[PDB]
Amino acid sequence: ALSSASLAHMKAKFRETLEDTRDRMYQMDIQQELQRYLSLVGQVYSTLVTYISDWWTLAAKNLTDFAEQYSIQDWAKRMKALVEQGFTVPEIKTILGTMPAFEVSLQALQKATFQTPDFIVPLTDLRIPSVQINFKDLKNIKIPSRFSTPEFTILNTFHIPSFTIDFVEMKVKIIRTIDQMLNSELQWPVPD
Amino acid sequence: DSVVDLLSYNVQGSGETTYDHKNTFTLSCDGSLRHKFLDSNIKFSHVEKLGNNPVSKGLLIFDASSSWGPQMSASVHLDSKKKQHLFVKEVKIDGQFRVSSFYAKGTYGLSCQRDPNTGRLNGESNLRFNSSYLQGTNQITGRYEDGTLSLTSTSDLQSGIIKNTASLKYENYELTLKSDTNGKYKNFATSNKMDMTFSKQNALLRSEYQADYESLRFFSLLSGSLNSHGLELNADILGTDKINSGAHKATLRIGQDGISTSATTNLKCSLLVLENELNAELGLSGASMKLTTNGRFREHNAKFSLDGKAALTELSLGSAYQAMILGVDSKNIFNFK
Repeated sequence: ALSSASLAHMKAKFRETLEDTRDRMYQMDIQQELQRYLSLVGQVYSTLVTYISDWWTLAAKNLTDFAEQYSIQDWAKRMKALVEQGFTVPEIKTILGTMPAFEVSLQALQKATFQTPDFIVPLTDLRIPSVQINFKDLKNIKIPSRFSTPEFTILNTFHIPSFTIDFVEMKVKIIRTIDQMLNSELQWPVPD
Repeated sequence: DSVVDLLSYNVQGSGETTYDHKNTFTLSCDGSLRHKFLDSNIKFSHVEKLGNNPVSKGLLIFDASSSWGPQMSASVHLDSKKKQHLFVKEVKIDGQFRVSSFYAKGTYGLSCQRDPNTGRLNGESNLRFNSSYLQGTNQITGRYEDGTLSLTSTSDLQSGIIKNTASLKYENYELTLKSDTNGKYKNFATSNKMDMTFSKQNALLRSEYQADYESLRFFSLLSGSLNSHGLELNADILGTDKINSGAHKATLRIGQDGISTSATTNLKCSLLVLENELNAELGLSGASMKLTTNGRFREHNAKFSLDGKAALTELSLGSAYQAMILGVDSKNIFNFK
């Protein structure tokens, strides 16, 4: 039933499917998929920035034209002040640290400029500063490949040293699973 | 402020909290309740150094003196320093409380000495509680030398009338827990030593118990172990006394080959003997059973047997029983295939 005259086409098609599947899972790796997702997110972010930049101008022109005929310019000015200016949260002094001042508005989001928190975790060897993040270009920003935990002491009794949690190990494990699955074909079961 | 004593009072409390950017911390929690029935004096110190030499210090001074007889006091001393690089931590906690005639005091002492260079830790703890009608005394010690833990537990229950000692061993990823509990109340010569040990596939299970009350020398044994292929377990229970004796043996074999069990029970009551034996095997070749039980009373006896063989090829069920009861020749032959 699996090796008749009409089954050679099925066998060849399944072999081709296994090869194409292997080609695809050669690509859905850890770092490959991370880079592809970040690049796609950056591209769609830039396209959305352009579209919103056009649409804000168009809507402002429409609102100005409508207000110059119905004497409702006060509401238009209120909306422009509330949207264009937004609100600027100043530097925040907390136990985690000093948060730099940031303005939430429409232009700050158009420019894609994020101030990461500048916090200092006590009893740690690694510090995380306020790193500028650009959302338009994410394929090259904050790429998790090499990560290691800092050494820390809790309750003055539990001292955990540095452990390197690195994505190359998981990528190797995934590739091994890919090879193991590809090497396994589906055939007629054995009598055992 | 008023002409009435009960109306005049004082309630106050300081909520000090200071952080210097030198990674310096300071906490003050003050409390003073000035009243006609209770004179509370609460104050707690806690200062921490988040920079170099992370010394941990904390002092609690609790002074709530009531003006009606109850006098409460307690002090907490938190000592945690970094001796050059060796970490020395000392905990001194005492709670002292009496009202008019009742006494209540439980003292505690903790000492920890850990070597981060070698992973060695030395943990020493002391417990003593004294009351008007209660005595508490416990000690705990442990030796964690980088994976090798040597835990020893012991306590003195009501001046040690009930003795409980425990021993925990975990080395090279092999857990081993040993403990004992004994009782010295009245004739209750109770003594149980529970024991349990672990491995990667097997974990031995043994336990014993002796009641030993007056003339009752009761014993029960539980013996079993676990594998990836089957579960053997054997419960052995012996209740013996001056005249009668309760003897039961439980045998349980479980494996891929078949199900085999043997619950053997015998009783001896002076002029009465009764023994209770079964053979129940359940394998792939069919169910085979055997029942063995005979009634021995004085002279009159009731000998009985029962066999069975449940197999697809053929069923073997035979029965036979005979007795001389009251001089009567009772007998049956019940065999059929």
